[PDB]
Formats: sequence, C-alpha cells, structure tokens
Amino acid sequence: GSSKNGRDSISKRLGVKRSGGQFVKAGEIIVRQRGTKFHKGKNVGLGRDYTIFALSSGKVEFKTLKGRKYVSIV
Amino acid sequence: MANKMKTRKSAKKRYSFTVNGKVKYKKQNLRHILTKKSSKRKRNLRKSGNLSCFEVKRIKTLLPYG
Amino acid sequence: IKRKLRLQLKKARFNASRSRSKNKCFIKRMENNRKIISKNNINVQVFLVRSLIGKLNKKVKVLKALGLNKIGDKKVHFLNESIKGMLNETINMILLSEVM
Amino acid sequence: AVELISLICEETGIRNYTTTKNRRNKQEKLELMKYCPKLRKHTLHKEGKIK
RNA sequence: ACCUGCGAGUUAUCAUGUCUAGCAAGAUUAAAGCAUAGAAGUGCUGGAGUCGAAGCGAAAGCGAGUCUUAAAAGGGCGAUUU
RNA sequence: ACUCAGUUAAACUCCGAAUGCUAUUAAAUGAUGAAUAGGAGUGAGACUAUGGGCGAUAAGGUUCAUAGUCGAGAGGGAAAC
RNA sequence: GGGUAGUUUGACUGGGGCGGUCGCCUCCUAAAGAGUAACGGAGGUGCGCAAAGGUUACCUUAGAGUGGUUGGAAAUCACUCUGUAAGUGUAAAGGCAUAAGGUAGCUUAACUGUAAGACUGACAAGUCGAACAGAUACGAAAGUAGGUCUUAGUGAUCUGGC
Repeated sequence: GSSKNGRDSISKRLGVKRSGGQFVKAGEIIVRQRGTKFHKGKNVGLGRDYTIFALSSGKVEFKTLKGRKYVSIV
Repeated sequence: MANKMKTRKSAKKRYSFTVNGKVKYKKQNLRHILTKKSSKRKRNLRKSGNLSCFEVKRIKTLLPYG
Repeated sequence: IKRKLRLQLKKARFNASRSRSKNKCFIKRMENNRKIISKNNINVQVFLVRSLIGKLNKKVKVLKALGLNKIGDKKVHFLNESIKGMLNETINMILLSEVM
Repeated sequence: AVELISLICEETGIRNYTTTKNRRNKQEKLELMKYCPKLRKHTLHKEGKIK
C-alpha cells in the first residue's frame, strides 16, 4: 500500500524584486505575481501576467489606500 | 605530425568563434512543430546568440584549431 | 543503564556544575559594561576577553568589525550610535574601560 | 478532432500563416483578413492544407 | 616474519597557458642540397608552406563595416586606442 | 436558522509581531569584494544548540532550515570518552 | 528458420524483489525576501474556444425575509435586508466593483520587421517589456489590440516531406 500522492511543481520565485526606496531605471521588473496583489500607480505598467514594471527612472514607492497597495515611481 | 590533435567535427559544425573569444551558435527549438509557438518567441529563436562564458573553455578544447 | 538517559544525565550534571562565584563575577562585569554603554560620546577602550571560536557567525563578524581578532585585543573607539549598537550586540565578550 | 490548417494569401498563394481549427464543428472554409508581408498590405487568407 | 636489493605521471607529437631568449607589421623555414671534416657535426644554400596584418554574412558578396531589413531604425558580431 | 457565553484548525485569517531580507547616508573594520586568464579537488557527510516533517511529540533513525564543532584542530576540562 | 551466432531486457526504492512512480501545473509542509527534502499531506492535466478573441458601448449576482396559476423548501417575477459569500470554458491558488462578471454592435492585432532595459537561472532554455516602422481592426478621439484574468494543455538534435 504505497503513497497515493507526492507531486509538486517548480517554485516560481515570485515576490518583490526591488524594495521600496530603491532606484530603478526604465523597464525594471518590480514585482512578479499572480493577480494584482499590488496595483499600479503613477509611472508604472502592468504586464499581461500582472508583472509590475517601471516606465521611467526613479525611486520605487509603495502606498496604501483603502487597504490596497499601490506601486509608483517617484 | 605523427599525432596532430583531431578536431571534433560534430562540434565544428555547430560552434563558431568571434574575434576576441566569444562563441556564436544557432538557437534551438526552431526546427520542428512551430504552429503553437508564439510569434515573438519564434522571432527571438531565429536570431543567433552567444554562449555563456562558462562553456568557452571546454569549447576551446573541443576545437583545437578553429 | 540506558544510553539515552545517561547522556541526558551527564549533560545535565555538567551544565548544573557552575560556580555561583564565577556567575557573580560575570554579573558584575555585565553591570559595569552596561553602565559604561549608557554614556554618550566618550572615548572607550575595548578589551576582548572571550574567544571567537564557537561563537555565532554574526557575532564574529561584529567583533571583526570592531577590530578585535584575539583575546587581549586593545582598541579605543569613540562612542556614537554605531559603536554603541556593536557593543550592545557583543557585550558578553568585551571589557569596557574609559579613556579619561 | 482539431487539425493544423494553413492560411494562404489569396493574391500571391503563399502560405503565410498556420493555425489550428476544429474539424467537425464548422467544416466551412475559414477566411481571415491577415497581413501579407510580401505586399506590405492586409488581404484575404483562406484555409488550406499543410501536407 | 625480519633485513637487504629490485620495484610506478616517462617519451614522442598536436592544442593552449606561462616563463626565458630573439626579431618585429612581420616572424620562421620543412624536406632537401653544397662545402669541410670522418667529426650520427654545424656554417651556408633552400620561403615551398604556416601563423599575424579585417571582419561580417549560410553563401553569393560586401568591407571598418557587415548581417538581420524598405530602413546606420535599433541591435548582433567587429573597430578608431594594434 | 437566529441570540448570549465559551472553544479547534499546516492546506480558515477581520488583525499581526520580534528577527530576517532590501535600499540610502554617516562612522567603523583594512585586501574580506568583483572581473579576466591558468590549474584543480569536491558532487557519501556526521553531531550539537534551535525551527520542522515522517516514526510511536521512540530510536547514535530518516529527511530539510540557521549557527557552531569535528571532518581538516593540537591543548585544558566533562573519571575514560 | 533458437538449427546457429551476436546483443538487449532501466532507475528511484529506509537491503533487494514484488508493488508503485518518472513531464508539467495549484496549495500546505516551507520556520512572515527568494530558495528549501521525503515512498509527506491533498487535486488537476498531454485541452477547449472563429468566440469562450480584439475593440466600443451598456449592465450586476448568491443568500435571508415577504407576496404571487401550476410552483412544493427550491423553477419565473416584484420589493426589503445583505454588499461579492454569486460568477470567471477547464484543477486549485493568487486576483477581479473601474469589475477580468453579463449583454449588444462592429471586427480579425489569434499581425510583419523589430526592440531599450530585466526577472528567473550551471548551461541549454523560459518569461515580462515601454517604445520604433509598415499594414490595419475598433472608437468621435485620446487610446487599446503582437489571442484566451493570470499561473499546466507539452518534446531537443538528427533524418525525411511540402
């Protein structure tokens, strides 16, 4: 009577790639995620798989509004 | 001349040398079933690439003359 | 006698065989060190009195950042927030005297 | 029940595109306005065989 | 078993790196010949060939540019600073 | 089903640390960083102090995470170890 | 055609064998970056869709209570409370009120040549990507559109065919 299961996928390495306050240049990846765990603010864009990336050079910042987190470049 | 080091022909037919060290090669996965692969993927697979610097020493051993 | 129990017992006896006089000396040293650290902007002389062998990696890195590599190491430092934090991390392995 | 079809430029006959289509669902003759790179212009492409 | 002898990274060529010696945008001869000697030498003769001096592109071909392309429009591989 | 009071949950979370991780600045510590070129060896770990899973909150058991030690470390102590 | 000859018939495995398993995706184990084992504990998968795609415009369930021919606890409709628990082709998770939910019109960007700058990573690979040129689709226009809300639906090289 062997084990009926034991099966796991490859870890996808999600999470925040640039920390709030760090300096990024155009096109950087900031967050990798499934779904808008973090939403888009000023000067960032959202990829087809909800990746957060920087449209211009600046400093990352996270804000909170009504309990939702927004990423921006300032 | 009794013992000239033989080149590895199957490697010669796939590797190329640039002037200052790098190795040029043709990317894989653009030889076969292609309908499902996205257009931008195929376009990137068409253009040739350079190998990582970690294989260059072994390749230089494989191609003693080229 | 069962090996599990005798190993536990031997370890417990070694641990419990510490001398209260030595503990009191250590307590006195700790009190002195905390009193000195509580000051602000003085030149303090730091002696290293406990070895680096076997200690935590983080603490070895802190001590090498203070400049002490051996027991008997002497270094004078100016107490600001950075040095105060390092001294607090490694308070149990140092002896602080004050440079009048 | 899904076959690989090829979309053919009407006015050149080049097999510009390939796609998937489900047989036994329409059995029609799918037409698609696709861009024909030979002409630098969009045009009509019709379903056709691959091999 | 003890003791004493014997008992294992060598040679020949190619690739590549470093050191030493020499020349230098050039460097170098291989086979082989002649002369003297009898002294399996070493002084000449011998430049056929190889490696640099331009690379890029599958190739044609073009060239400090070349290819991918209508595009030096952006890049890939180069370089003007060997 | 509803109200009051009191409880369980690694695959429940209306809330949420302490540490750790990341960025900047000022001190502090002096070849510990990085790149290129040449040359390896290793790809059997073990134990202890913690956080775990499996086992039977059994095993000097098996398999992960942090740190140390042995490994490759003499000396002193834990009777030998 | 075992008359005879040359060979193959795997590995992981709490010894081996038997049994079971081998790709990929979702969650926990996993100790609040990432990563992190097991024959640890639970599921799905080798597709479907010419719309279930793109664009524009317009809209919101489920449940509780109440009143109505079939109609009952429950089918359809009205209202109150509730405010996403409903629903997102397909497993689960993360997300989705500006709805990514639903309806309708038009339509094929389910494009070509490309790409600054990155994540993940031994390598080979994989993924995001502003913006540029040509040709469009939709909208008055700004803009969006390089398939499917995202995360599985897949296979190198060699050889051969069109």
